[PDB]
Amino acid sequence: RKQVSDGVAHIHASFNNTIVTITDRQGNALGWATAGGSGFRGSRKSTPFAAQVAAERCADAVKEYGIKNLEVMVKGPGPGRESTIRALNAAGFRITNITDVTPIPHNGCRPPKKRRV
Amino acid sequence: FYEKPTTERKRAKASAVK
Amino acid sequence: RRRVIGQRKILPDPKFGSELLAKFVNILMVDGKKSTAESIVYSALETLAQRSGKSELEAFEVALENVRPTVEVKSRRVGGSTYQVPVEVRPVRRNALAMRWIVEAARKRGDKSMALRLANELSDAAENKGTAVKKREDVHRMAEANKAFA
RNA sequence: CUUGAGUCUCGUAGAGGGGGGUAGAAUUCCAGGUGUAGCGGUGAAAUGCGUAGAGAUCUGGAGGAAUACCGGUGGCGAAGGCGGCCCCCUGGACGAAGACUGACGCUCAGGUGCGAAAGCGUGGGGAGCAAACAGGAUUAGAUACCCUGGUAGUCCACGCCGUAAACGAUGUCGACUUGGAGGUUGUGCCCUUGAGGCGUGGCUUCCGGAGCUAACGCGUUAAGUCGACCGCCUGGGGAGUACGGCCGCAAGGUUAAAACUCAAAUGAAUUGACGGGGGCCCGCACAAGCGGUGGAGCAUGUGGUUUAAUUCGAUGCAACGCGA
Repeated sequence: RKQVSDGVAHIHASFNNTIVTITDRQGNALGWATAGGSGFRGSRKSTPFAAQVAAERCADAVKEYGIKNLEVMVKGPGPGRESTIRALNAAGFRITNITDVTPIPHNGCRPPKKRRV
Repeated sequence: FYEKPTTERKRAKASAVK
Repeated sequence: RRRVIGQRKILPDPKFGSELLAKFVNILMVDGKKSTAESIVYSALETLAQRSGKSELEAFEVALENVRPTVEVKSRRVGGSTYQVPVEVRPVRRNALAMRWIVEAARKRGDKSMALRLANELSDAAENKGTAVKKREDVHRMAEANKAFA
């Protein structure tokens, strides 16, 4: 509709899921698709084979808005980080810049003392 | 760990020194 | 493994003088039957010219470009764990598998005789069908799409 | 008397302490906008969170806690310990020449004081994290590992506790005794041309013959060769336990036995070595194909049934068209 023709793509690449939200610079997330929620569930079947599913549906989810050249920045590590870049670029989009800006701390808090086995 | 990381950075200096 | 063997040296076609055609009868040999293959595959190849209607000495490959393989599964259980790891085809298999893609559906098709049943499937590739053709349709699926694990 | 020990002149380095502020990222929470059906979670899972607007995004705001990078086999401290930045007070250390006292020294039972983390006391604070406790999976069972929540505590001030694998498992102090390579911090001389070269200090990590050790190993920072003091040991268990005392709000600390029981308990290391160490390298082992068996139907043999016997042996890899 508004047809900004560009935008900053978001890849919250977590580990069990990698949801992607598409938006321009003002932070107006208009479209999004979830890798582990693209029909798929579980963990190893929510891995990046599902990330490209989410990428293609999101491309379909916002193809009505006509966004040609695409900026993308990523959060978090994980397999749902690389394959989705190629998927979204091949899915009728053009790239602007790729980065994972995952917020490393300056030793602020405590994350858990998780699995030990 | 609050006590390991000063030990591995002072052990693996056996690993990665030579 | 560590040692290697060179490719066995082969004399050319006893009839057309072309080593590539001579190798072809060697794969179809089951029950040790080249003399029968003389009345089966040599009788087939002789008919392949006029049925094609052109010189089958170098026009013989006008139906093989699509058949060109690129990848096959190599079972590297590296470190004790089987992986996909499709290695790109090296010349000692990409042409052998081309002949391995020929007579998979040409034994008991229910026709006159495989003296000329095989003489039905060959022009089909330059008539856009036959066994060698759809072989490359399935190879594209296993590679080029599993980059996260390929 | 000046060489031991100490004062002064002078600079050098430092997460050495104590008190103040201060910054930004990061988790969390709250408010706002956009718009949306999942979010999370693991070996699959539900509990959980959510259709209300969650997750995601950017906009801000509150709070608490720690200070990414430098960062180091670095540095400092008696130890415990000490990492953002800046200031205030302060403690040592080391080095350059000097000057000055004249043995002022070393060690120290008792004694005094500092003492990681838990823990306690009285008041705050409380973001994460989280014993306890809840709920969901696991398992044979699970009160555990695992997940979702989560309180005390973790933080601060004052008071207590006094412990640790408080460990270099090496008491302090001094003298002597081949070498090499680094590291960090001063300094003298040399064209520092410079980075440095030639020297000299301190602290420091790693090799190594003498020598020592049971041995590994130590090896000028000794576990070498000596000296001065102090602490401790005297088979394993019982037992760092009872009792008594002292201390502590309490938890408990310290001091510290005996009965009885066994003939070992130990330490270094050697050759086997089993691994749910590891790397390697070999073989139709796997890989890539072929040909197969297992499908049918026939012939034999093995196992069973019957029979008078259907004789006996082999019948995990290594029997079953075997003896025969």
